Amino acid sequence: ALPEKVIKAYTTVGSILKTWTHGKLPKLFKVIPSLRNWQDVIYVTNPEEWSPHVVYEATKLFVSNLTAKESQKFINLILLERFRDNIETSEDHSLNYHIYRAVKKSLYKPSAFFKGFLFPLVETGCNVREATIAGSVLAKVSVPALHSSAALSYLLRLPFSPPTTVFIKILLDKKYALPYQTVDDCVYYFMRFRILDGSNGEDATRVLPVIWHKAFLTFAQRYKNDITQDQRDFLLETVRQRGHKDIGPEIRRELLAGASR
Amino acid sequence: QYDQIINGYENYEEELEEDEEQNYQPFDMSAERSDFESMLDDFLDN
Repeated sequence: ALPEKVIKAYTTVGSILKTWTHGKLPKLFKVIPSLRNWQDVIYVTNPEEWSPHVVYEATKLFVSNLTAKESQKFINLILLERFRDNIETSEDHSLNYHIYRAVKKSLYKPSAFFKGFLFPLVETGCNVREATIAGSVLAKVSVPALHSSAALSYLLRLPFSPPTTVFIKILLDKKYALPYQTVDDCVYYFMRFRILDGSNGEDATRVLPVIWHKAFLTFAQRYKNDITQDQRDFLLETVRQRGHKDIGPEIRRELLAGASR
Repeated sequence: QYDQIINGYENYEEELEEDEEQNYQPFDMSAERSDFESMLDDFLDN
């Protein structure tokens, strides 16, 4: 257990943080990232009762002063939870703009964001509104092609869900250069929703949302020249079996306009 | 490059496990910055 001087001091800073909106953060709060056991002390400040102002400033403070591994824990244990809590309990299921900007700031350490925020989110019942808000952050902030690609590969290997597909589409829309292994993962992903006349899983017949088709189309526009002829044929077949009324022809068109790598 | 980083992503949960297994320390006041208690004091005196 903690020294009672610690508990007493950081219980009070905790109360200050409930209503803090401007000025300098309490000095004792600003030394927390300089502490080895910052996790033990931070909890005493009662993070879930911090003002949204403090969430923002704390995110700046902690993400830029902790190591990536440590940042990742902050992002996950505090930022992510606040993001979800606030969206679920608000009357219009919107995110307070301070928290919103906190999530943008956390993308400055893209690896701590993907491991601390995004992957836990899509793997723990992310809903469509959560993916739409977090997705808009991901769309607006530049991320290194390398980390972007690696996150795309990770999401493509996950089981299907519409919110995951939202993020997949966002990362495709970045239209960054992709390592050929991520291109391959994209092909394998869209492929796996086709019907193989023997063994099929749910993906072959499940209903596909419009967002899956826009993702397919996006991948087709940007990356038509980076796939093999074999891969082009699997995707053209995917569009034949699973294509969409309006988007399907566009996808086919883009796929046929591509030259093999 | 990509080789390095994709493996860190695929096993991110395992790496968190291993990092905690290695670097966890219980709270110790004498293991933190030596002005700590002094700062705690100036504060509890407003």
